[PDB]
Amino acid sequence: LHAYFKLPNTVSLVAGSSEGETPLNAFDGALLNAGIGNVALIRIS
Amino acid sequence: AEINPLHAYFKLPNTVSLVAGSSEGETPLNAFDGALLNAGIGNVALIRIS
Amino acid sequence: IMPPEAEIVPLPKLPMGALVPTAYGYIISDVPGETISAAISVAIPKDKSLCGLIMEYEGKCSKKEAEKTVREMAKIGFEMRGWELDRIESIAVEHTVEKLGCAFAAAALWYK
Amino acid sequence: IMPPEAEIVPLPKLPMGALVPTAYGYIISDVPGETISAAISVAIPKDKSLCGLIMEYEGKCSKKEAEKTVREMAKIGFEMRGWELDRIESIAVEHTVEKLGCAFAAAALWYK
Amino acid sequence: PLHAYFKLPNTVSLVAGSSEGETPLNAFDGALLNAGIGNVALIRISSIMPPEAEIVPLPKLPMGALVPTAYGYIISDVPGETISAAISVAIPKDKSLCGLIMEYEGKCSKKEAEKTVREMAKIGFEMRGWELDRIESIAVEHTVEKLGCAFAAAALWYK
Ligand SMILES: N=C(N)NCCCCN
Ligand SMILES: N=C(N)NCCCCN
Repeated sequence: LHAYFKLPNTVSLVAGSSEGETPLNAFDGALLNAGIGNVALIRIS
Repeated sequence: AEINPLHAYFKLPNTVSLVAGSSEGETPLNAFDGALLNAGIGNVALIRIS
Repeated sequence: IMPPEAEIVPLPKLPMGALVPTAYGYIISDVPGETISAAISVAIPKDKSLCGLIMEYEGKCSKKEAEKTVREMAKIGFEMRGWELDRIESIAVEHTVEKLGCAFAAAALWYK
Repeated sequence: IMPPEAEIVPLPKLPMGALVPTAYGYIISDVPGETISAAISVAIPKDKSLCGLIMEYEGKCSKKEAEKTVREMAKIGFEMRGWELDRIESIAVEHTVEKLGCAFAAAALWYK
Repeated sequence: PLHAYFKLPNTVSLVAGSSEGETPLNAFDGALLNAGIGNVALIRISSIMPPEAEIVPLPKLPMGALVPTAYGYIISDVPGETISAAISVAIPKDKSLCGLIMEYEGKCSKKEAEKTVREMAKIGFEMRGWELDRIESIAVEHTVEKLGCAFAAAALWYK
């Protein structure tokens, strides 16, 4: 009923590769092959 | 009226706006800043998504 | 990636200092007279339960070529997913460098 | 960085278009026949009140060499912190370019 | 005031550090550790901070926090080379306006680095036509031994 702030509590390891017409299309194909092609990644460092 | 998308992971964006701009600058970062400004998003903190 | 049903709208009045999720492409050049471009495309699916796809592109070329390329990139993204494409919205900009310039294109996600 | 008490689980069913904080590494190559690899590692502490360290690596090498490298980088990160290491979870992938390919490895952080 | 953590950050902290490392990523990590933010995940953001965000010394951050951070860094494996990273925060007179963050990195001295990032922030306000209230900054330099990293950042959090 009341959203509680929290840090991420799960971590998943995924990997993939792919060919592509352009570097970005290949990157996209890799994420898709890795299974995370339909979410937006916010790169953390 | 405020939101931190990094914390409110359960509240997803529902609009998308296409913008573009360019600019000169005395430094690369300043040129970049000028471009965002010319594009209309120079006064916000951009969280790059990929 | 853009959330399903997300609506393409004119850039809203964004609060000062807001944190805005944004897909973007840019290029910076310090070569006088050189032309540089940046472009963004948003591929919308016919199936509304599916995501929208955002592609960005930047390089030393005209805005006509840059936008042509980013639009082709979105089409390819949909073909790799096997999704039916409804349409593609795109935008490009080109800058002729004087001393140091930057070309920038973006798909800013927001709320409504 | 992996939050303390976080759990390594298989990728959950993520909401379409979700903004996922993710640590990743990737390499793109257009050299025909070249083998490129990407790898990710997660160093888990014995002291559960400490966080976990995520390391990524990418290069023109076999997946075996990439995973070996990224696991060592994670080990080094714990030694630098002086933290007791429980174990390291790692994953890697390799790709032999045909015309233009990309190898990608990531650690997606989410909520359950 | 509930759900504070779901709104915009209201503080900013300037940190900087340097370190050697067996690999570039390990050096960068060592640099973050040396600056005091080695145990949180950094979300690199564009150089803007919320209006009236308070500049404060780095708070005790929960490990694993996803910290929106504007930062600059440089990695060098050239023995004896001096590298620096600087960060500046420009606060506007008009409290309704956002603050500007500028980052800088290069093969120069800590002094030159700070001077440059300070000028960059000034230019940011000039380009906007905003009245400046003040600018705060810090820099760090590192002389590479084998492989080192100089890091400077403006971390946004909550008070
Ligand atoms: N599927 C994603 N979220 N990203 C990969 C493609 C990136 C297009 N700019
Ligand atoms: N301590 C951090 N959050 N980052 C340092 C670099 C490690 C990248 N995997």
